[PDB]
Amino acid sequence: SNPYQRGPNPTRSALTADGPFSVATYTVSRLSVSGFGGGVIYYPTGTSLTFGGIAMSPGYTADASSLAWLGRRLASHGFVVLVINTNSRFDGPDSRASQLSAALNYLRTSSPSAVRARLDANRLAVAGHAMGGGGTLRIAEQNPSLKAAVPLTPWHTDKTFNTSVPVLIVGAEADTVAPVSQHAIPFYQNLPSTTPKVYVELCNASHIAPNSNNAAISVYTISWMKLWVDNDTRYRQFLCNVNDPALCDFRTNNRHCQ
Ligand SMILES: O=C(O)c1ccc(C(=O)OCCCCOC(=O)c2ccc(C(=O)O)cc2)cc1
Ligand SMILES: [Ca+2]
Repeated sequence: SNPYQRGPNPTRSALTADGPFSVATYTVSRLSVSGFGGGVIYYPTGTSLTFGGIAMSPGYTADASSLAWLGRRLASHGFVVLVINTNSRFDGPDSRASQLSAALNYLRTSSPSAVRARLDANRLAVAGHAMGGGGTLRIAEQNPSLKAAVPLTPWHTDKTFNTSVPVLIVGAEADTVAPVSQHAIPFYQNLPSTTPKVYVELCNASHIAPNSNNAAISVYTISWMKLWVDNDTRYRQFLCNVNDPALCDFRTNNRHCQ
Protein backbone atom coordinates (compact mmCIF):
# COMPACT_ATOMS: atom_id res chain seq x y z
CA SER A 1 0.00 0.00 0.00
CA ASN A 2 2.87 2.37 0.80
CA PRO A 3 5.06 2.58 -2.33
CA TYR A 4 8.00 3.92 -0.29
CA GLN A 5 7.97 1.16 2.33
CA ARG A 6 11.25 -0.80 2.37
CA GLY A 7 12.50 -3.74 4.40
CA PRO A 8 10.89 -6.21 6.80
CA ASN A 9 8.87 -5.16 9.81
CA PRO A 10 11.35 -3.60 12.24
CA THR A 11 12.47 -4.74 15.67
CA ARG A 12 14.53 -2.70 18.12
CA SER A 13 17.51 -5.06 17.95
CA ALA A 14 17.53 -4.90 14.14
CA LEU A 15 17.79 -1.09 14.34
CA THR A 16 21.00 -1.33 16.41
CA ALA A 17 22.98 -3.04 13.61
CA ASP A 18 23.38 -2.58 9.87
CA GLY A 19 20.14 -3.36 8.05
CA PRO A 20 18.69 -5.42 5.19
CA PHE A 21 20.55 -3.73 2.30
CA SER A 22 24.11 -4.13 1.09
CA VAL A 23 25.86 -0.75 0.84
CA ALA A 24 28.18 0.72 -1.78
CA THR A 25 30.13 3.95 -1.44
CA TYR A 26 31.03 6.76 -3.79
CA THR A 27 33.72 9.30 -2.91
CA VAL A 28 32.80 12.85 -3.95
CA SER A 29 36.11 14.62 -4.44
CA ARG A 30 36.49 18.17 -3.14
CA LEU A 31 37.53 19.42 -6.58
CA SER A 32 34.49 17.86 -8.27
CA VAL A 33 31.87 20.06 -6.55
CA SER A 34 31.23 23.67 -5.62
CA GLY A 35 29.38 24.84 -2.54
CA PHE A 36 30.69 22.12 -0.22
CA GLY A 37 33.82 20.06 0.30
CA GLY A 38 32.81 16.78 -1.29
CA GLY A 39 32.15 13.79 0.93
CA VAL A 40 31.11 10.13 0.79
CA ILE A 41 27.81 8.77 -0.54
CA TYR A 42 26.54 5.55 1.03
CA TYR A 43 23.86 3.90 -1.05
CA PRO A 44 22.00 0.58 -1.28
CA THR A 45 23.27 -1.97 -3.78
CA GLY A 46 22.19 -5.42 -4.91
CA THR A 47 18.75 -3.89 -5.49
CA SER A 48 16.71 -2.21 -8.21
CA LEU A 49 14.69 -0.11 -5.73
CA THR A 50 14.84 3.61 -5.06
CA PHE A 51 15.13 5.22 -1.64
CA GLY A 52 14.97 8.66 -0.09
CA GLY A 53 18.11 10.73 0.35
CA ILE A 54 19.84 12.26 3.38
CA ALA A 55 22.54 14.95 3.46
CA MET A 56 24.55 14.84 6.71
CA SER A 57 27.07 17.35 8.02
CA PRO A 58 29.84 16.76 10.59
CA GLY A 59 30.72 19.25 13.32
CA TYR A 60 33.39 21.87 13.98
CA THR A 61 36.95 20.62 13.18
CA ALA A 62 35.53 17.31 11.93
CA ASP A 63 35.28 15.58 8.58
CA ALA A 64 32.92 13.05 7.00
CA SER A 65 34.77 10.14 8.61
CA SER A 66 33.36 11.19 12.02
CA LEU A 67 29.90 10.04 10.85
CA ALA A 68 30.93 7.20 8.50
CA TRP A 69 29.37 4.63 10.83
CA LEU A 70 25.98 6.39 10.71
CA GLY A 71 26.08 7.05 6.97
CA ARG A 72 26.64 3.34 6.42
CA ARG A 73 24.07 2.38 9.08
CA LEU A 74 21.35 4.54 7.54
CA ALA A 75 22.18 3.45 3.98
CA SER A 76 21.97 -0.21 5.04
CA HIS A 77 18.39 0.38 6.21
CA GLY A 78 17.39 1.82 2.83
CA PHE A 79 18.59 5.38 2.18
CA VAL A 80 21.03 7.27 -0.01
CA VAL A 81 23.26 9.19 2.43
CA LEU A 82 25.76 11.91 1.50
CA VAL A 83 28.08 12.70 4.42
CA ILE A 84 29.79 15.98 3.50
CA ASN A 85 33.16 17.40 4.19
CA THR A 86 33.04 21.16 4.58
CA ASN A 87 34.97 23.80 2.65
CA SER A 88 36.84 24.48 5.91
CA ARG A 89 36.89 22.43 9.10
CA PHE A 90 36.24 25.72 10.92
CA ASP A 91 33.04 26.68 9.09
CA GLY A 92 30.23 27.70 11.42
CA PRO A 93 26.68 26.31 11.70
CA ASP A 94 25.07 28.61 9.14
CA SER A 95 27.87 27.86 6.68
CA ARG A 96 27.20 24.15 7.23
CA ALA A 97 23.55 24.78 6.34
CA SER A 98 24.69 26.35 3.06
CA GLN A 99 26.83 23.31 2.34
CA LEU A 100 23.98 20.91 3.17
CA SER A 101 21.92 22.92 0.64
CA ALA A 102 24.65 22.47 -1.98
CA ALA A 103 24.91 18.75 -1.16
CA LEU A 104 21.16 18.26 -1.62
CA ASN A 105 21.24 20.11 -4.92
CA TYR A 106 24.18 17.90 -5.94
CA LEU A 107 22.24 14.76 -5.02
CA ARG A 108 19.21 15.90 -7.03
CA THR A 109 20.98 17.13 -10.14
CA SER A 110 24.62 16.00 -10.46
CA SER A 111 25.17 12.79 -8.50
CA PRO A 112 26.59 9.75 -10.32
CA SER A 113 24.39 7.50 -12.43
CA ALA A 114 24.86 4.72 -9.87
CA VAL A 115 23.49 6.94 -7.10
CA ARG A 116 20.66 8.54 -9.10
CA ALA A 117 19.31 5.10 -10.03
CA ARG A 118 18.86 4.29 -6.32
CA LEU A 119 17.57 7.75 -5.32
CA ASP A 120 14.08 9.22 -5.21
CA ALA A 121 15.12 12.87 -5.25
CA ASN A 122 11.58 13.92 -4.24
CA ARG A 123 12.17 12.61 -0.67
CA LEU A 124 15.11 14.33 1.04
CA ALA A 125 16.12 14.89 4.66
CA VAL A 126 19.04 16.30 6.67
CA ALA A 127 21.03 15.34 9.74
CA GLY A 128 24.12 16.69 11.40
CA HIS A 129 26.45 16.50 14.38
CA ALA A 130 27.01 19.53 16.62
CA MET A 131 27.63 22.60 14.43
CA GLY A 132 26.37 20.35 11.63
CA GLY A 133 23.21 19.89 13.68
CA GLY A 134 22.95 23.64 13.96
CA GLY A 135 23.17 23.72 10.17
CA THR A 136 20.40 21.12 9.98
CA LEU A 137 18.08 23.43 11.94
CA ARG A 138 18.89 26.43 9.73
CA ILE A 139 18.32 24.61 6.45
CA ALA A 140 15.04 23.21 7.79
CA GLU A 141 13.81 26.80 8.20
CA GLN A 142 14.79 27.63 4.60
CA ASN A 143 13.66 24.47 2.71
CA PRO A 144 10.10 23.41 3.62
CA SER A 145 10.21 20.48 1.17
CA LEU A 146 12.61 18.57 3.45
CA LYS A 147 10.99 15.49 5.00
CA ALA A 148 12.81 15.52 8.37
CA ALA A 149 15.74 16.97 10.30
CA VAL A 150 17.82 15.15 12.92
CA PRO A 151 20.25 17.40 14.84
CA LEU A 152 22.66 15.29 16.91
CA THR A 153 24.17 16.96 20.01
CA PRO A 154 23.55 20.21 18.09
CA TRP A 155 25.39 23.52 18.55
CA HIS A 156 24.28 26.96 17.35
CA THR A 157 24.28 30.54 18.59
CA ASP A 158 20.81 30.95 17.08
CA LYS A 159 18.36 29.30 19.48
CA THR A 160 15.18 30.01 17.51
CA PHE A 161 14.14 28.13 14.37
CA ASN A 162 10.80 28.29 12.59
CA THR A 163 10.14 25.19 10.51
CA SER A 164 7.34 22.71 9.88
CA VAL A 165 9.88 20.01 8.96
CA PRO A 166 9.61 17.31 11.66
CA VAL A 167 12.60 17.51 14.02
CA LEU A 168 14.09 14.90 16.35
CA ILE A 169 16.97 16.24 18.48
CA VAL A 170 19.43 13.97 20.28
CA GLY A 171 21.08 15.56 23.30
CA ALA A 172 23.96 14.04 25.31
CA GLU A 173 23.57 14.29 29.08
CA ALA A 174 27.24 14.92 29.86
CA ASP A 175 27.92 17.11 26.80
CA THR A 176 30.28 19.93 27.85
CA VAL A 177 30.87 21.24 24.30
CA ALA A 178 27.22 21.87 23.40
CA PRO A 179 25.43 21.63 26.76
CA VAL A 180 21.85 20.48 26.34
CA SER A 181 20.59 23.26 28.62
CA GLN A 182 22.06 25.91 26.29
CA HIS A 183 21.69 24.22 22.88
CA ALA A 184 19.61 21.06 22.33
CA ILE A 185 16.83 21.89 24.79
CA PRO A 186 16.35 25.56 23.73
CA PHE A 187 16.32 24.35 20.10
CA TYR A 188 13.57 21.88 20.93
CA GLN A 189 11.54 24.27 23.08
CA ASN A 190 11.68 27.21 20.66
CA LEU A 191 10.56 25.14 17.66
CA PRO A 192 6.88 25.79 16.82
CA SER A 193 4.41 23.94 19.01
CA THR A 194 2.61 22.82 15.82
CA THR A 195 5.67 21.14 14.34
CA PRO A 196 6.09 17.42 15.13
CA LYS A 197 9.13 17.37 17.38
CA VAL A 198 10.93 14.98 19.71
CA TYR A 199 13.84 15.53 22.08
CA VAL A 200 15.74 12.56 23.53
CA GLU A 201 18.68 12.83 25.91
CA LEU A 202 21.21 10.01 26.12
CA CYS A 203 22.19 9.11 29.69
CA ASN A 204 25.89 9.69 30.49
CA ALA A 205 26.71 10.45 26.85
CA SER A 206 29.48 12.79 25.71
CA HIS A 207 29.59 15.28 22.85
CA ILE A 208 31.41 12.64 20.77
CA ALA A 209 28.79 9.94 21.29
CA PRO A 210 27.50 10.56 17.71
CA ASN A 211 30.98 9.81 16.30
CA SER A 212 30.90 6.06 16.93
CA ASN A 213 28.43 3.18 16.89
CA ASN A 214 25.59 4.15 19.21
CA ALA A 215 22.47 2.01 19.60
CA ALA A 216 20.09 4.78 20.66
CA ILE A 217 21.23 7.24 17.98
CA SER A 218 20.81 4.42 15.48
CA VAL A 219 17.29 3.58 16.69
CA TYR A 220 15.96 7.14 16.80
CA THR A 221 17.63 8.38 13.60
CA ILE A 222 16.54 5.36 11.53
CA SER A 223 12.97 5.54 12.90
CA TRP A 224 12.55 9.28 12.39
CA MET A 225 13.88 9.03 8.83
CA LYS A 226 11.74 5.97 8.07
CA LEU A 227 8.60 7.63 9.47
CA TRP A 228 8.96 10.86 7.51
CA VAL A 229 11.10 10.14 4.45
CA ASP A 230 9.23 6.89 3.65
CA ASN A 231 5.87 7.68 5.34
CA ASP A 232 6.58 4.33 7.06
CA THR A 233 4.27 4.26 10.07
CA ARG A 234 5.73 0.90 11.12
CA TYR A 235 8.45 2.94 12.86
CA ARG A 236 6.02 4.82 15.14
CA GLN A 237 6.43 1.98 17.64
CA PHE A 238 9.98 3.17 18.43
CA LEU A 239 9.00 6.85 18.64
CA CYS A 240 5.72 6.57 20.54
CA ASN A 241 4.95 5.24 24.03
CA VAL A 242 8.70 5.29 24.51
CA ASN A 243 10.20 3.59 27.58
CA ASP A 244 13.94 3.57 26.83
CA PRO A 245 16.42 3.16 29.73
CA ALA A 246 19.21 4.60 27.53
CA LEU A 247 17.38 7.95 27.81
CA CYS A 248 17.55 10.39 30.72
CA ASP A 249 15.14 12.89 29.16
CA PHE A 250 12.32 12.68 26.61
CA ARG A 251 10.06 15.51 25.41
CA THR A 252 7.52 15.60 22.61
CA ASN A 253 4.32 17.22 21.42
CA ASN A 254 3.17 13.79 20.13
CA ARG A 255 2.18 14.94 16.67
CA HIS A 256 4.00 12.02 14.99
CA CYS A 257 2.05 9.12 16.50
CA GLN A 258 -1.16 9.61 14.46
O1 LIG B 1 30.57 21.25 16.34
C1 LIG B 1 31.30 20.90 17.31
O2 LIG B 1 31.56 19.68 17.55
C2 LIG B 1 31.89 22.02 18.14
C3 LIG B 1 31.14 23.18 18.28
C4 LIG B 1 31.65 24.24 19.00
C5 LIG B 1 32.90 24.14 19.58
C6 LIG B 1 33.41 25.36 20.35
O3 LIG B 1 34.25 25.25 21.19
O4 LIG B 1 32.89 26.61 20.00
C7 LIG B 1 33.63 27.73 20.39
C8 LIG B 1 34.80 27.94 19.43
C9 LIG B 1 34.40 28.14 17.96
C10 LIG B 1 33.30 29.17 17.71
O5 LIG B 1 32.99 29.09 16.34
C11 LIG B 1 32.14 30.09 15.84
O6 LIG B 1 31.52 30.76 16.59
C12 LIG B 1 32.01 30.32 14.33
C13 LIG B 1 31.00 31.13 13.84
C14 LIG B 1 30.87 31.36 12.48
C15 LIG B 1 31.76 30.78 11.59
C16 LIG B 1 31.59 31.04 10.08
O7 LIG B 1 31.82 30.14 9.21
O8 LIG B 1 31.20 32.19 9.72
C17 LIG B 1 32.78 29.97 12.08
C18 LIG B 1 32.91 29.74 13.44
C19 LIG B 1 33.66 22.99 19.44
C20 LIG B 1 33.15 21.92 18.71
CA1 LIG C 1 16.49 32.49 14.81
